[PDB]
Amino acid sequence: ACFRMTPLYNLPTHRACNMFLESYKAAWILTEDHSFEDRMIDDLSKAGEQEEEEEEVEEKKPDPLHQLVLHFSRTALTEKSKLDEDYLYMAYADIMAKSCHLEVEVSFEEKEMEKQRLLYQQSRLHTRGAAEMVLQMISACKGETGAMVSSTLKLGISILNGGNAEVQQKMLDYLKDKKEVGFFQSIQALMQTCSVLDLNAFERQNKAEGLGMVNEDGTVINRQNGEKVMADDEFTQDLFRFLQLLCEGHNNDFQNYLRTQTGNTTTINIIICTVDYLLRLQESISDFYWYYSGKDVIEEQGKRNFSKAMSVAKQVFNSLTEYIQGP
Amino acid sequence: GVEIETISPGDGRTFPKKGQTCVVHYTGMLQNGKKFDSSRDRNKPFKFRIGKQEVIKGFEEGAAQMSLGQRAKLTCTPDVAYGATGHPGVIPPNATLIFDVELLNLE
Amino acid sequence: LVYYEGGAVCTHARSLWRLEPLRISWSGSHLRWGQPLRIRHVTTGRYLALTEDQGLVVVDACKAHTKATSFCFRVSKEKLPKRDVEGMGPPEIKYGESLCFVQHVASGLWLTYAAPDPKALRLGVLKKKAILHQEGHMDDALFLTRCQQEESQAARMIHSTAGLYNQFIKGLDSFSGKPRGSGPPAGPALPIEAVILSLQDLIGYFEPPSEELQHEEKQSKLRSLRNRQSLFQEEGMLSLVLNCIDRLNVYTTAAHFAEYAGEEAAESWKEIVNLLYELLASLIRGNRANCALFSTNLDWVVSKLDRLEASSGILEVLYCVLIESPEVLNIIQENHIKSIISLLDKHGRNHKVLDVLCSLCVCNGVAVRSNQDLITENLLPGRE
Amino acid sequence: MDILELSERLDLQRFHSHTLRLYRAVCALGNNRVAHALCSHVDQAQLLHALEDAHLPGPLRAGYYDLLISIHLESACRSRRSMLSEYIVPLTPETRAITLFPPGRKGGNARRHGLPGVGVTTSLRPPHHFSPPCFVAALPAAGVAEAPARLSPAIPLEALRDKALRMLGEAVRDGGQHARDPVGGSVEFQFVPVLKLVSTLLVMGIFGDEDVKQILKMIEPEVFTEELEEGLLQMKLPESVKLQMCNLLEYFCDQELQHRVESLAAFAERYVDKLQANQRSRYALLMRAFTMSAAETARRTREFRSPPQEQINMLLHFKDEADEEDCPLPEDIRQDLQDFHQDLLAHCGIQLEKKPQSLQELVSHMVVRWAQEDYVQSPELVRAMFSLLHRQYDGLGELLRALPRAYTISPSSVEDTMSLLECLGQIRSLLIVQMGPQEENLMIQSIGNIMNNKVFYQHPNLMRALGMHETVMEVMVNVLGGGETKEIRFPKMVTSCCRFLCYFCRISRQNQRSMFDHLSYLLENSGIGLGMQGSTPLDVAAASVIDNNELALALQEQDLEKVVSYLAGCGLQSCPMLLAKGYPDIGWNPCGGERYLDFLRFAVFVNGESVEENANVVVRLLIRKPECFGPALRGEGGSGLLAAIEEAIRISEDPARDGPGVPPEENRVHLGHAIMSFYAALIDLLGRCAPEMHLIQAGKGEALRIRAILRSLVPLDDLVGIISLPLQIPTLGKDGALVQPKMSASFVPDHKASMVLFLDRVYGIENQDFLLHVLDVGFLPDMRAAASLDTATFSTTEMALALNRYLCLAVLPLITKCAP
Repeated sequence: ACFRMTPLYNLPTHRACNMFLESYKAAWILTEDHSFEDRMIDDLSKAGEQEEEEEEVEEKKPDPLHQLVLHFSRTALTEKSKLDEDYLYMAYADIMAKSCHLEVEVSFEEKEMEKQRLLYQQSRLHTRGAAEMVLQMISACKGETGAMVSSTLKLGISILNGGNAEVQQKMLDYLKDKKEVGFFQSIQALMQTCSVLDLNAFERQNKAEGLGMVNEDGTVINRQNGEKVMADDEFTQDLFRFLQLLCEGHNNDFQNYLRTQTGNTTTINIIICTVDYLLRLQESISDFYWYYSGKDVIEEQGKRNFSKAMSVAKQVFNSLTEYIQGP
Repeated sequence: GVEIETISPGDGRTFPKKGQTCVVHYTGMLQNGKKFDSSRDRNKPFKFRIGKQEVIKGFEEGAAQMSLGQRAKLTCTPDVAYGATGHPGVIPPNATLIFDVELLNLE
Repeated sequence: LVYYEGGAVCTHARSLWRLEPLRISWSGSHLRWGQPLRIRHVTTGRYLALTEDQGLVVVDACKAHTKATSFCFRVSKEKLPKRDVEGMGPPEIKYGESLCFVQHVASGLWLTYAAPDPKALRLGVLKKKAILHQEGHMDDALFLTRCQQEESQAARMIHSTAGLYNQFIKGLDSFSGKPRGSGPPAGPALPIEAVILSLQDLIGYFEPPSEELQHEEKQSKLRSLRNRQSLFQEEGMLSLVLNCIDRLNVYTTAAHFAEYAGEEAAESWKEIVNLLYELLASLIRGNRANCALFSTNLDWVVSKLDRLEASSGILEVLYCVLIESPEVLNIIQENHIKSIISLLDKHGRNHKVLDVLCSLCVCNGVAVRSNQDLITENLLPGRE
Repeated sequence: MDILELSERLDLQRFHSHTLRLYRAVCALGNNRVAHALCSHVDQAQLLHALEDAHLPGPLRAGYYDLLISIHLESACRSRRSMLSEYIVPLTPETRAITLFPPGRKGGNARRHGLPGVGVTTSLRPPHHFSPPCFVAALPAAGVAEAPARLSPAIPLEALRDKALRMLGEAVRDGGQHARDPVGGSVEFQFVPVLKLVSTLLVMGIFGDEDVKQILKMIEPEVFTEELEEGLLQMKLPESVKLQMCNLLEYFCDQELQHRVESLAAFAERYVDKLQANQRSRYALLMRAFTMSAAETARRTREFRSPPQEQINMLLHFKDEADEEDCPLPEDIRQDLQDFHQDLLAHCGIQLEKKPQSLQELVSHMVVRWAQEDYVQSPELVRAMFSLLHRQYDGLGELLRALPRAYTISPSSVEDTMSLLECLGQIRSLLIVQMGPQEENLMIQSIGNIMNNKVFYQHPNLMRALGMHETVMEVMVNVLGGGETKEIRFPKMVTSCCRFLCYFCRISRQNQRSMFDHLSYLLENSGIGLGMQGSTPLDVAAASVIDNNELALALQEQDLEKVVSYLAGCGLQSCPMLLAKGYPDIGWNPCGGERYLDFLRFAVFVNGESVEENANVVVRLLIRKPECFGPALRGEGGSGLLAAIEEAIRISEDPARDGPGVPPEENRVHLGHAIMSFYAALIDLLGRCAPEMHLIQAGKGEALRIRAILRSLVPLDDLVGIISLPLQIPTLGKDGALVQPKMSASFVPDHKASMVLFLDRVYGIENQDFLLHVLDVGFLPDMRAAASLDTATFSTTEMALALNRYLCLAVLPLITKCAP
């Protein structure tokens, strides 16, 4: 067909315009960079021209960022069977998460500058209830995997990078005084829904690429659609990274809290559940070995599977290290 | 069964014939005296195509008798009106209607 | 019959057991393995027992002779009562850990799920009947989990309340016929004062939280209210009160009630029917599940709409049902619409009826054009 | 009495204000039939006077504005509002004239922003439809649920928009004086009801270009200058009014987004023409390249040998300037594209002072000022303002999320598109109303109009962007939910939606692939519909995966788990729907089992070659749950498959057990035919689950094990006996009466074709003696039976056609294979 088929200039104008539109957005709009998070949170963190009366009331008026966080805490504390997807909360959580990190022998004194700037940049958020908000959204999701809980985990990590002591203390205080079991029940359900390597799915993927089928409006060659083996690998990674950051810095107060909940009516052993996921992962890897035992060379997709599976095993082992260090 | 009483006579020589639409301002009232429909509130003449039976029968065959420029009062029985089925949520079943019709012009 | 049931059944009140030892003093001392203690189901007030003709069942407290009803908790399955300590005791058994095996002390048997499973359990949920097996299987160890004070208190409330209303019901239908005339009542006096006090207690128990409360505190009180209401309905208190209205409604007036139960019971008839309607409204207000229970017997409440002794109470019950369950709306017929409109014609211009009519058109943002057509067909054209 | 007396007679004020609520309740959510009726109770003059009455109380004033909106405006506003999320831009000269910035002299990179909502928009929106109220018109002879759908009652909009503009102008100037007697009793009661009407007229597009300029001046007089009068953003409004103001700014921001999309489509129109011309001229120049070039011409002819999508991709692949060499475009064209990119980013406020100077800085400034002025209490107000703020900051993101719903069509297809959008709006309007007979015929003809529309075939991509299948899905699912246990009401509409969905699947693979994602959604709703006859919700799933490799491979194991569990229930419990019709009771459902089986048949057999992974999963599930095979093949206490067949044949030929006997119901179930057809489907499924012959030649372990299982489950001899079974043949006689059997209640050739397939694929034919033994008892009577039927009389009969298909598709190719 390709030697004889229709050139570009013979297409209908409207169809050609449609191709131009999708090509333009994929090549010039998605590729475009626009860093607006810093100038968003900068504006939202100013309460100006309200100090003329210099009133002494403790609450004063919350600045716009605090009001926004209070609103999202309110919609997370409301009683609802299922957590609906709020596209604006997903956008504001992503904006807040991207507005903290902002990221060859660096001198130890100037090394201390970027960290001590990061602590301030986190302190712009966690002093305004974002730490409690993250815990509430985690408890509210009831263990239902999705981009809603994923953006909450990403925000929690963005405010927990470097093992912030204040954030870990505020989070421990909120869980200890609230004494609710929804948080650890949702964490346990989330961890039990994490996926492992699947040989049957991999073989289906291999045969699917064996077909190499093509579409009609032009042609895509070797399409890069969603992989069906360890699709949620990124979500499992930053779930354990969130758990690791919680125990980072040898926080023995919270390390005992994960193992057992004194205040709560029901105790959930996160350490044991982490082990049980680790076993499910190594079972997958061990059963992935025997498929390549006969073969001598490991192909590209099998490489990319091992790369993501081992990166997940790394995050699990680091979390298990943090659970016991201190000791 | 229809009864027509003149309220104010008009011309009396030009009668509505088939072919020309009839342009009216009516004011329908229920028999108890509670007004239910009118055209002056909507402030637009009600032009209806006579002979094609798109309006209620009583109104249609009562408009034929009265002439141009005449304000006439009708009294439509339920048989020549909506009857037992009535109009849903507007006219009660088996009701006699009264209309304050005025044919201001034929086109 | 005891079962190893699963699912959402043991978030209810029917799965709550109270460990009642054999010692009066220091009855709340720390549990030690292998010491005698009874088992009591709080909502029913019955004790675990090994009877001769049905094995492991629950027996009434009147016939718990402490031989068939005692039990012990043991860490292992090897064959093993110690001396009582006048103190707090040694902390041995823990909550959520320390797997326990329950062994009957007089017989030495062990609790176990029954192996046979008939055609019903071939497809239905496995309600594994518990049998006190002579040796027992391997994985029959039990965890122990605490229940919150709200649930334990509520559970005891159903057990007391059920007895007080079952006794009230039996007294009520005892004089169902038999006109008294000018003599004494039929039998034992009705617990009118006790029932009235219990109703006023439950109404305040189920009062909706105030609007001035902060959102965080308010939602937690909603959770407490919904959970308590569901526990009562699941334990059958809602059915029991429905029978109470059913028995009371057969008499048209207080004097007519006096002719069958006595003049002293005539004064409290109006009060006790208002309180029942308020309790029913509180039991169903806000619950999708409890409001859904009226979809089968919706004519029961609509038929009472013309009673004059309690008109606002039943109207409130109807309003609570309609505002919450859309599935009730699809059951609405022309009979019901012509009945609700009659209240506007008979009881005066009560705007809450218009609120009920508004709730009949749209429920949860979904229109019901059958009800919209009936309402505009029956209410509007008359113009009266 | 005077209606103004209700400002003191509060007893009747509550009743009347609730009465107006009841009026909006009955005519709520597009009930235009009732909305016409209400025009008799409240006339247009009554409404307009109550609009103007400054002494009316608060609740009555807001009730009367909301009643006017509910009766006259809400149905059209809602239907339009749904269509504002899609941008179908026809290619017309006026569309070409659209540009990002107005022609001016401010700056080359960016002139001043044009006034939002002011200009020309070429996006398709269907026009409004209104019917003037006339209560003396004759009653239609069309019965209920068959008459054409009622339209909203009419009202003069030119006068209504003039009155609204005058009213808001009065309120704006009244608020500046700060009188002690605000209209209606409060500032909220003066401004919220009027702003609702203004917002509704903006959404319906009533206001013209001049009127929008007036509204922009009244909102903010100095920011919106083109080249006490205090603007609405500086009057210290309460929270309730601010919500309507946020809705106003939301509308203008949507207008700006639509302006950007239309400008982009215009630049697409011009740039495609220049790109087509340049690529054609370069192609012509390449045709003469053979006289001065060499073997490097493969690169320059790569484009013309590559399909167009990536031709544009590599043509445009010069953004970062590090890959200009691959791009063959001249610099003048490249500059043109980067020129439109620069002002597009400038328009979206990327990068090129109390004065905001435009909407984007205006909204962000006033939203932040509102937030820091007081602790905002209304959650909806907070959500509205922070959504506005997020859009202004992420100006490019909302555009990026708006392109997938953008589309361009030929100017000659607009009049067909309008009819399509009108029918889609009818379907969308059914998502908020409980289904009834009236709406049922509304959408059966709406769907039929879509089938009759040629755009539905010409542009499958556009139907996917509009989400037509999604809406039809939700409409079907709601009805399936209604009566989900007793009986599914309105089957005629359900089989029309399912028929439409199947026709949607057959248009293209992308439509099929999009339909595939809802497989699990369809399966759990398909557990009850099989009583309904025709196109079931399961048939949608079957056509969603029909004859496609990657979809069949991607079919999840748990979906088959759900299907086999449903099949087990069919083979374990009786059908209550069959029970209620007086049918004799058997402990399992054959028809439901068959309808699950033929779906599994479609799942494990693609393009004539069995899918090994799904075949193995299916047979492993079936062996793990033996009740799926039925009462026979159960082992203990169960007879053989053959004994189940002669038992069913006797039941089929013996009435008073084949059914109630009191098609007679034109869809009549026959237990005799049902049992045989269930077993035929079970055998045919196992036959297509059998491994391919080349796997057996390769001697794979799993292929041998699976075929060993199928051999153990179904013995060969019983297969040959059922092939050997006789068939009721039509007989000639009775003065030429061609007497034929009831093939809906008897043994059919397709049951044998299902048996033959299993014999062909599992056991096969290896030796001559067994081949002839299968022939002389099982096939040879069938060929002689069809030999007799082939004549001037019986050839066109149904049994003869069945035998023709059975031989030519099940027996004769097998004989041709086994010729040596």
